[PDB]
Amino acid sequence: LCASYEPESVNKFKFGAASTLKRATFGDNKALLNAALHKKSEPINDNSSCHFFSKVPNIGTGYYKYFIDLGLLMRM
Amino acid sequence: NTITEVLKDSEEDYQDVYVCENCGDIAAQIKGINTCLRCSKLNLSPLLTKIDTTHVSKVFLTQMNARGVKVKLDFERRPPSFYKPLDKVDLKPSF
Amino acid sequence: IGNHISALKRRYTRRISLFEIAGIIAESYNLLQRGRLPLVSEFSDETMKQNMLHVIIQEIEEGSCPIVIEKNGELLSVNDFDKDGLKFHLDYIIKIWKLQKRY
Amino acid sequence: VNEVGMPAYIRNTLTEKIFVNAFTVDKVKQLLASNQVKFYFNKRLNQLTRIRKNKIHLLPGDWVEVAVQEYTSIIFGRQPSLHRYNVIASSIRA
Amino acid sequence: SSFVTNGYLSVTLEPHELTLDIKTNIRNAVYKTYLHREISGKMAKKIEIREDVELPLGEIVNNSVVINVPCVITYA
Amino acid sequence: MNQYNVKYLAKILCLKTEIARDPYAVINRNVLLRYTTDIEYNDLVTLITVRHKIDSMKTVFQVFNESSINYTPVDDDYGEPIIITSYLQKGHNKFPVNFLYIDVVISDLFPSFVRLDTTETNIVNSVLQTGDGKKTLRLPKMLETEIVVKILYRPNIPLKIVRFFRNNMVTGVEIADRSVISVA
DNA sequence: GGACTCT
DNA sequence: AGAGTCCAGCCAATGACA
RNA sequence: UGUCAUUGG
Ligand SMILES: [Zn+2]
Repeated sequence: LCASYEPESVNKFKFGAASTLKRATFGDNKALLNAALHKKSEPINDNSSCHFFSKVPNIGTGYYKYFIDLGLLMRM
Repeated sequence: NTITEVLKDSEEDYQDVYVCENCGDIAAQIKGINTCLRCSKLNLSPLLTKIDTTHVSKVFLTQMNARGVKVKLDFERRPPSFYKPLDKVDLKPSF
Repeated sequence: IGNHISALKRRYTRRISLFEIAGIIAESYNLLQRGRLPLVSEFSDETMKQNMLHVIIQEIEEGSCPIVIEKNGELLSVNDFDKDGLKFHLDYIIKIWKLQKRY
Repeated sequence: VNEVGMPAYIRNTLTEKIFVNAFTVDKVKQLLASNQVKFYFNKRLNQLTRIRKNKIHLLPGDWVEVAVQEYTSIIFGRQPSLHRYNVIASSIRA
Repeated sequence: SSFVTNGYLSVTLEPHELTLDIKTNIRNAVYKTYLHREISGKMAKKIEIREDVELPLGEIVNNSVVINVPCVITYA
Repeated sequence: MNQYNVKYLAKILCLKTEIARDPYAVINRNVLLRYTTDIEYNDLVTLITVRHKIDSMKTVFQVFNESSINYTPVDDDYGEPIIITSYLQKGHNKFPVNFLYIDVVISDLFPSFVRLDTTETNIVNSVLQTGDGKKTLRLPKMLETEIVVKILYRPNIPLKIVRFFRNNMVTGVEIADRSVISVA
């Protein structure tokens, strides 16, 4: 609540950088309209935005990106 | 991964859906060719990216388009990354 | 001194927890379940006569696990982490898998 | 505390997935020969088929769905889910 | 117009294609998704898979692998 | 400015004197055990004499109202007039009237803070680096029009990070950092 | 019924 | 100082009715 | 396909 320069309540998003899908999932009916007015371009890094686009959240095992090293398969 | 597989649509209900990177809506297959009608009427030929989202996500985006809000998705053309070997690290204390 | 802090944080990157080893095991198990080639030594038909979790753990301790995890801007194999941490978490995972009758 | 008892109507209705690969192709062929397979998903044609003899070719990536067996992890819970110990995942017992 | 460059082509492999027949599947994927197709003005005619440089790490998605293959690309 | 809200300002000016003799000191109410004030109150200018106990160094502050400012430097002066303004203004010597309604330095809610030197600032900036490329974490924010930033002010040392020593019921003291952002 | 905002 | 606007736990189960 | 009534944890 005191992560910005002023105490912020649990009802609104005033200073914290919250995405439009986070504000719409929290409950704000004019969130996408205000994002369309101000032409907002937001990255998808939160749970409410990851569940919309069927992305794995950045929580727990989804905190890391996983690759496969095809070197040992191509070597033999 | 558990909550991802729960909240997303079933693996049996999969179909190749393409989205337009310029205007944001679902591409169409006219007679085998993935086209965007809005951009072929506007004399463009933009990128079409395959997406794997839920059907309710597409219904929500199309209804927000019907309200007038254009929703345009951008995709990660990530630079190709290479695994390099790392040195040995021992985290045991020294007594 | 900023180089010293960067070295300390690069040494801190080698810590492994249950989330990282569970994600590595889940990625390799999902890839092996859909038909990827098991990258174990002594490849035979007998290796397709045992269960797949034994193959995953053998790939982990043999150093031939194909999964690379991106953590703190670095790319780590499962053998780039602390060996005692990998052993500490795999002992617990093998214990609870033996309670579940799947290992 | 690591287990949960499942009634017979649930495990007679609920199904579990067995993927087709190099490890489980003999078990899937044995379960298809004994009519224990309920569903079959063909991933390359991307379609599900309910088995009520037809022709099914088992490629890696396809799966079958049979009755759910013991020591399978079910995710069970009570409502309201006030904290994370409400929704756990333990092993099915008959 | 028509020229020859050194680029990357990003394709998707299924996990059953990560066998000992892997580069045949990579060649078939590159030839089906990128050969004889117009992608934003440029149109590659015949593509040769460059196989003297390190293969990059394969990024894992929900059920597939996304690899960026280095290639000699003849555009037209 | 009245005869009551000048003693609280005198307690503030002990901390300003401590910062003026050492910019990297830890400021809390315990600093008040090392100083001694003497107040000469008048409705035009109030003279506050802060004396260091062991070093016998004197500093005379001249406290004015915002309207009537008649500032000429006395000997052993601070070098800048202390102005009691009506509202919160930008300036290290301009204290608003709301800051002096109560005794603020002796309170339990008065923080414990330092200005970081270049070594500790470099350590904090390299800790905040996420390791991936040039990306960086941010510290939580704090406005420049705050009594901590007014106390910690030095004329040619820009104050960017303030380290706070929080009270902690289970660990004693906790370390936090705020970043000072600009106003007007 | 009750809290935030514009008037 | 006073009206507008939005907000009021989760998951159920039957029956009647439009 | 939604309302109303009654009930459960
Ligand atoms: Zn278009």
